[PDB]
Amino acid sequence: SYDRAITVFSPDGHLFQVEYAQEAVKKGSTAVGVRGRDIVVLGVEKKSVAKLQDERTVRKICALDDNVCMAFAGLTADARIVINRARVECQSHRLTVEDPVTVEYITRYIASLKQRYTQSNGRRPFGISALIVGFDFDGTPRLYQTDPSGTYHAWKANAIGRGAKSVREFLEKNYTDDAIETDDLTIKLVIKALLEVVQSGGKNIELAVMRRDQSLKILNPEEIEKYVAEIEKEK
Amino acid sequence: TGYDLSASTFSPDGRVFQVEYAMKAVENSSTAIGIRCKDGVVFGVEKLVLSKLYEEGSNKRLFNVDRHVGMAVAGLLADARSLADIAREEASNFRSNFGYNIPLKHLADRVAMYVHAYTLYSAVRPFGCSFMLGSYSVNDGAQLYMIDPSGVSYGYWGCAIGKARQAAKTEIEKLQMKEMTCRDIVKEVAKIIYIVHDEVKDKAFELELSWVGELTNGRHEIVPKDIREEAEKYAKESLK
Amino acid sequence: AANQYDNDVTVWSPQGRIHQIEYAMEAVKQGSATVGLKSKTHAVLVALKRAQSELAAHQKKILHVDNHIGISIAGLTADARLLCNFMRQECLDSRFVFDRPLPVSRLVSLIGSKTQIPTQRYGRRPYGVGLLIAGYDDMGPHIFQTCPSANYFDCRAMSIGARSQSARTYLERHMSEFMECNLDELVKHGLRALRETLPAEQDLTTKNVSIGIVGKDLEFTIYDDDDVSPFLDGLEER
Amino acid sequence: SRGSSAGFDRHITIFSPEGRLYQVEYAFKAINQGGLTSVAVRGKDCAVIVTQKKVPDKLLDSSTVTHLFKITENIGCVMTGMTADSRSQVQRARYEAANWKYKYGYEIPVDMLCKRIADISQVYTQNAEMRPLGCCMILIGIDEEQGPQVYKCDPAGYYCGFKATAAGVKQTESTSFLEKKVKKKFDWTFEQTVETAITCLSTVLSIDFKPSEIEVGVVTVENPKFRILTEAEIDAHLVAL
Amino acid sequence: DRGVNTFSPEGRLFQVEYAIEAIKLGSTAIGIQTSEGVCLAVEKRITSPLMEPSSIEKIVEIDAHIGCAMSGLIADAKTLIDKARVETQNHWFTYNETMTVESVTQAVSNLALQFGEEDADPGAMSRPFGVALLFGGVDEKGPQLFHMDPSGTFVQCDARAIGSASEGAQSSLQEVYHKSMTLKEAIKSSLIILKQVMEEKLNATNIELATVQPGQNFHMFTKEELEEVIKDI
Amino acid sequence: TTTLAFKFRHGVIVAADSRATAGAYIASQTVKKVIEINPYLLGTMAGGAADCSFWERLLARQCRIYELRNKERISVAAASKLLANMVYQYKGMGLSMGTMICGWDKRGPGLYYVDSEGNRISGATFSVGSGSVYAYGVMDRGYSYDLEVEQAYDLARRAIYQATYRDAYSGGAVNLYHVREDGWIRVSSDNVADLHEKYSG
Amino acid sequence: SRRYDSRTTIFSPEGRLYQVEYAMEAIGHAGTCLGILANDGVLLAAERRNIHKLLDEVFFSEKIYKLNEDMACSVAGITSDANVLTNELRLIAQRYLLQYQEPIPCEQLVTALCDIKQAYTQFGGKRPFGVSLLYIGWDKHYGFQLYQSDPSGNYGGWKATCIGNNSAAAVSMLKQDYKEGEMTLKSALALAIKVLNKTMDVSKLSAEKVEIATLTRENGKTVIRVLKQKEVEQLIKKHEEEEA
Amino acid sequence: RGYSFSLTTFSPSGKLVQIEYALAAVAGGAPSVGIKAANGVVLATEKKQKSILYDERSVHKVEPITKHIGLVYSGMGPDYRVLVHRARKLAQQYYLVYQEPIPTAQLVQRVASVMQEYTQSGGVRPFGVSLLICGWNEGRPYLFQSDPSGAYFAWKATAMGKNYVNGKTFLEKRYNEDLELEDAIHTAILTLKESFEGQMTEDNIEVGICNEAGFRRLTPTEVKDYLAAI
Repeated sequence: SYDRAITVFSPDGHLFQVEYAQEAVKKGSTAVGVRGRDIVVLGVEKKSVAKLQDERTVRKICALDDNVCMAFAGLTADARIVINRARVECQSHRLTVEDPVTVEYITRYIASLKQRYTQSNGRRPFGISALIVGFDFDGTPRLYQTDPSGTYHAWKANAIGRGAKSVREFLEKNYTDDAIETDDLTIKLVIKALLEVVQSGGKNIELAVMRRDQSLKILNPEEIEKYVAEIEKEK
Repeated sequence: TGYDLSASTFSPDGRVFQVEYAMKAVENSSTAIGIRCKDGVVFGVEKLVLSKLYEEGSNKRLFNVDRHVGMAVAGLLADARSLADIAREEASNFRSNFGYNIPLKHLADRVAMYVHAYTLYSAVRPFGCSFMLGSYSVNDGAQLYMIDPSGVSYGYWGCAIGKARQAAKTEIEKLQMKEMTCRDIVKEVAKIIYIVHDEVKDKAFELELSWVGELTNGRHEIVPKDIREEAEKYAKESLK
Repeated sequence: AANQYDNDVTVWSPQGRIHQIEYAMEAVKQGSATVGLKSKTHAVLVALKRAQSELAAHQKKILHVDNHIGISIAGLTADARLLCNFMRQECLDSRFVFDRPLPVSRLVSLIGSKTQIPTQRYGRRPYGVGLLIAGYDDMGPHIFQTCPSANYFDCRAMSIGARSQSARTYLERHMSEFMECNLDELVKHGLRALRETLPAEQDLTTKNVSIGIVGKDLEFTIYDDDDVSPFLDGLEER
Repeated sequence: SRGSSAGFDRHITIFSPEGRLYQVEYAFKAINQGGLTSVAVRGKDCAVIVTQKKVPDKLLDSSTVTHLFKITENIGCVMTGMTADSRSQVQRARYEAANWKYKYGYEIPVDMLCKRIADISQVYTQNAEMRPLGCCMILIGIDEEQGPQVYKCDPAGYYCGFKATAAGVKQTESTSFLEKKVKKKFDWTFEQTVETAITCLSTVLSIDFKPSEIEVGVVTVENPKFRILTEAEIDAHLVAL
Repeated sequence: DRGVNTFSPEGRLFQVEYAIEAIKLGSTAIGIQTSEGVCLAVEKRITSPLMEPSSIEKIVEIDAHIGCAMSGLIADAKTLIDKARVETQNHWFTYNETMTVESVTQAVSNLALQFGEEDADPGAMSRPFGVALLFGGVDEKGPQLFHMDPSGTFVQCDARAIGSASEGAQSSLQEVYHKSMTLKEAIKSSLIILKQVMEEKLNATNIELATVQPGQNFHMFTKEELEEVIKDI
Repeated sequence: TTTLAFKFRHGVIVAADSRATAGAYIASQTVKKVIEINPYLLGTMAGGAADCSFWERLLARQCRIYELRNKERISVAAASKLLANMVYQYKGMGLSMGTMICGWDKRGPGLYYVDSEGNRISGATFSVGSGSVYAYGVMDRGYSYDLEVEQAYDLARRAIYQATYRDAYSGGAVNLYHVREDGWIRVSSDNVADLHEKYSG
Repeated sequence: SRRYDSRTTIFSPEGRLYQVEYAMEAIGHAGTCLGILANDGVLLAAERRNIHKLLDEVFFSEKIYKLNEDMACSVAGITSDANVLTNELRLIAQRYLLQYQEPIPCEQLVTALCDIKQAYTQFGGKRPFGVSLLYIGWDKHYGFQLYQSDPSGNYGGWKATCIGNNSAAAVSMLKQDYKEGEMTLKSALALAIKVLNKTMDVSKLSAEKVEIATLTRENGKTVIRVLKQKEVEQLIKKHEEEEA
Repeated sequence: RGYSFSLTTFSPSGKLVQIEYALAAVAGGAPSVGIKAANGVVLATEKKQKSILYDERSVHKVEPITKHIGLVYSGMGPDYRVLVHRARKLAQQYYLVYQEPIPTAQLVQRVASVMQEYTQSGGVRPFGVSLLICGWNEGRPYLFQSDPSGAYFAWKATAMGKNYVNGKTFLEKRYNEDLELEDAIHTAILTLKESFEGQMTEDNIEVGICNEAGFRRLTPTEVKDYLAAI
């Protein structure tokens, strides 16, 4: 019943609560994805450094139903609500039209949801930002990146984590046509892109791949290790 | 620091400032006197006609409510008109509910606790309108009451609210109060209104009267219209 | 610190002032100028329409509400349209239930009780629009200024809007030729009352002037860009 | 943690440092505004009521101005607060009296009426967004079991159960006079109450009243109906001094 | 601070005159009503070149014969574009006909100045919709475009510019339009976008143009049509 | 009413009659009992003349909202499914309808059957209506998937010709539709009498 | 009024949440109760309030709360709030049973509580639940497992993490001592009294001023023991001699 | 109407500012002792009014919760009366659903549950009454104390109100685990006798015991009786 208008226009058209959510996604993990023309691939910042973690419940890589899956970046507990409501309405859109639900529609639902929390009475618009990847009825490995202002863009790298302005300018530099193959050059580009920032994949990185509406497979320390090795060998 | 601006906050000496700021908000508005006598209550309201563009009765300030009680109001006409129409709804619920025609003491206590219970919350402002009632049933006596924005309601004889109530209370006190038969005091009301109006500057004192009496049998009329050319002949008692 | 009467349709300035619903009266002083008046037979409305663009319909002011109870807004426009969907809808509701024309006085009084509620309660701005409603009920064709302070006026020949005080002081000293002066010579007498609020250089063109006529044996009729051209005369050089 | 205020201590009914929520004693100072002053008399068989009442200008109707309200056929009351907040409080007390008689059979006895209006005054001074309304309810009444009683709930909700305590203006001088004039007879029968009831007023504020300005409301064990007295019988009561 | 339903010591609301800002922020869109259609264009301001430019929706078709062109705080319009199309098919449903443009523009602009802190159920709005847009549409009256504000004020327009280029492009558009389409208003409007140019010489990747012509329903232009026009300048 | 629809290797024929009874007195001899919700799908009506007209009218609204909202042609299973949702959540309220939802989409010829009880089944062929089982008989004698266009048209004309000849609550005219990968077209507005003289019975 | 609200649900200009990280500093004032899992079951190891005689009997303590037959939880921070929420989450556990006839695999429960506690920090204008409580449990799906949550909302599998003060005595030392493969729960008790033997002002670490509780099983059903008195006087003389 | 925002909040130190102020308002309250004893408890308190003017049989501080559970306070006056109202209502919900008098522990669960949401939930300030509980509940008596935070602890003896450090230290000195009947009353009387501000009047103290037959207030002829036996 709390009805104070929080998200209000200040002077010079600046909607301060949303830009405060922009630092709130600037102070998270370092998520990254590549649309690799037959495959899609993610990667964020490993964990920290497991030591005493459980790797099963440190998942920045989340699955929506089977094909679309997202990597949030920021506040890591307001995200899980958006995961749950994405899964719920995604099952409702399996109820009505009965498709392998298109990635455009669910990312419009996420962006419309966060924009509906930039409007309602006193509820602090989210500090998350997504990487909605996936497929559709005919291949088309579309990636989407949302925003706490509820603006989604259909771009192809969108490194939107914490130290990821360097990663997206690197991915601006080093993604033209060399990653059109099956998986190896794409995943090599991702693990090269996150090994720009931190350190070896035996403690830090973790990834996930998705191939043609089957087999959302994560990569155990093995995958990350291999990737790192390949990257080092190439460089 | 800043114990003002909210009706739910007291002063450090117990004085809710949103009420006394509403009280001066009727002290910057014109007078409306009401004089009780044995055959009923006579109202008279000062008018402060701004331009020639407003016609006669541009804003009613002698409303009526229940076909016998009246509404000489003082302050903001929006707020006074609001509680006038819910007083109409209140006597509507009494006559519909209990059948018997509403005695005025219960209506003044009811509207009084309405406008009082409306000054206990920071989610509302107080009203900015003093106003008075008045009627008589065949066995009631000429009951009139007056209600502040604080919500207190007193029975009076000759109460006067408005800007020049500091002047107006003196002549009503020196007028013989109890035993005259209301027609003369309709005439005598103009003497009070012409004394308390101390300008000629663009306000024109174009007054207005209404009463309830044995010439009315528990009703209201703007005067009928003849004392407006008979009590107008009490000029030069304010010019000499 | 500076002005603690800014959290403020609940508060009172210490003299008498409610401190922003008179400031809504400022917010209709800022709006565009208009003028309505009444005869013994039929009341008229005249409005000049501001063109703050390339060119436009110039944000059409006078509105059809009714079945002879027409209005003339000034101030905000979306809030005006909300208030005339209210006034419109319950005027049609009085067409529905009682099956008579809703009288103009009860119309303007109950909107005077509808725009009075947000002046009362908390965190709700007043309806910042100054209506200049005009209609022909059973007796003579009334005309009501109402205000965002919820205090209407049973007036004749009122002008509200930007520098409309000069139009009033023309129109105050020309009341003697009202209660006569039929439609052809009445609306000329209103346009030369409107042709003082203009910045001393400008024709009442056919573009910006939209008027409305209501009264005996005629519907509230809107004269737009074309139909105002048979009303033509004056100089005033004003 | 004494002057380290948590902001709105003197604005909202919340706890300041060292306790002492700064609204109820700001509401206690509200009941001294103007001041028309009641004293409570207890009789081993008659709870008399006294208060002073001043008309300003001989233009008020003196019958209509009063404090002296009647709750029911057995309970009277008198209140000395700000008279705006008085009738909002006495109407709820009439409401809970008639609601008690409709809901639980017998007519309400005087104590838990004052408990109940003390409790709604508590929920005024517990929740925010409402001011604790400044009037205290000296209210008397007789039940079948015990003697006549008298009570006063404050604007904080602390009803006590008094032998005879009246609060208005000059509360301390009055209760000092009554304390000095009750230790003579702790049994305290005094049905006539001629040297106690009015003399508290005439010894506190020294007017030695004519029978106009004083309102007296008695209840007796022989006649439990609440009676407001007139200038005849209070005039005999005054010439008995 | 102060709340949303308060008037400013200038004369207006706070949140409305603050909602006129964040229209200077955001991309620029223009529209020209002609005698045989209405053309809309927007330079949707792509940030990076690593990416896909044909999913920044700034020309959105309300119905087959109403297309809008928003700017400013993008994606705040989607609730009132949703109300525009739901109201459109409600009109066609209950009345079995087409619409005007002042009925959709009448219906959307009622939702602009409709907010508040303490009101009915919390599905209401807190801030005003900080998105200025204009409905290019064809009617049985004529082709026309209705420029809205965030204040709920909507006006008839035949040549209107929004966005950051609301002064220089509007003053340039003030002197170059009087007559009719005859195929060259769409080529003398991207010329105004050619003067506006921020990052790139207005190729068929960074501007979206769509016309609404009375013969057809609408035409969101594809790439080879756009670069067919850009080759002619 | 006697509608009929059957798919084959060129789209699907949807045919229907044109009478509308009122118990025993009959209102019209020319009723458009095929709703054209867009130029890619159709939809029929089989009783409760305001119920079926309102719910395929409202289906046309909802499917047009889907066209605007997700910028794609609606799949036919979506339209039949949401129809079955709304008239399912008015089940038991005396609602009585029944329809084909035919139309080409990106997977197939379509032809779902949705009624008041909420069956919502796919099909190869159907004929819903008052009598209508007559249509079943004659249609299922001459139906094969390997038909060309012309004897499919004659299969529909003879099919609901006999289904309007034998039944009482049917007749009037016959309109016929053959939707495929361009949208519906109209191929007939013939009445029963010209079919009777055309085919000698 | 908008002058009066504390405005809890506001992002900082640095992007963080003011009322949330004030709860994180509320944990460091009062908080103990590490938890160790093994190949065998899981234990809490806890501290009471002070030395103050004047305490007759706790059935369970004010620290370890029973939730199902196979789960338990321990509590840091403000003890008035968490009591409420643990009864709240206890309701959640039982209604999963009512919906599924399963003993509620504990990650479902931690997810549910973290969703409602996130809902109190999301909107409503209220203060967040100032408790970083943690959970132990078992399901047939996974092994013995403990989860740990905080007033922000996120959580995790936190195999040996302690909460409250001294994060280094309790817990950085644990991430140099815990053998992740095998642990052999008696030696987990030994490591627990090692860490609590370092994080205390006193050597009197008997069950007057400690509260250790284990979760084990026999033949399938889980057993939650609160480790009654004399077992603590056993383990406190298990040094005899040195620990560091 | 209403606020729907919590006025109790976290300090930048990381603690509740309103609750420590509530314990200050408790600590400025009237002193009250409570002694758990081997068969039954005693909960004494101090009723000093302003003058010798009031009815000391009118208001109570010992008052039961409907079966065998009395509760005595120290601090704010009428917030206590609200907690008695809520406590009696919760005990009668429990009695109408489970058909036994409520266990004391569960009543302290629910009273501490209702005192928690006044540390939250819309403009309400916390109560500032740390009342303490008694009760016989089967076999052995219980005793508790619900702080205005919402915590609760069971023990053998306590004090509260003014100078309660002297009460806790003094009861820590003189307590035995078998000390059972009227000797507890004795030391309770000489815990209030420690300060009292003077002369130890029987009308200014009242005690309540839970002697395995329901909580009952003590008549004023019984306290003065042991005040004669000092």
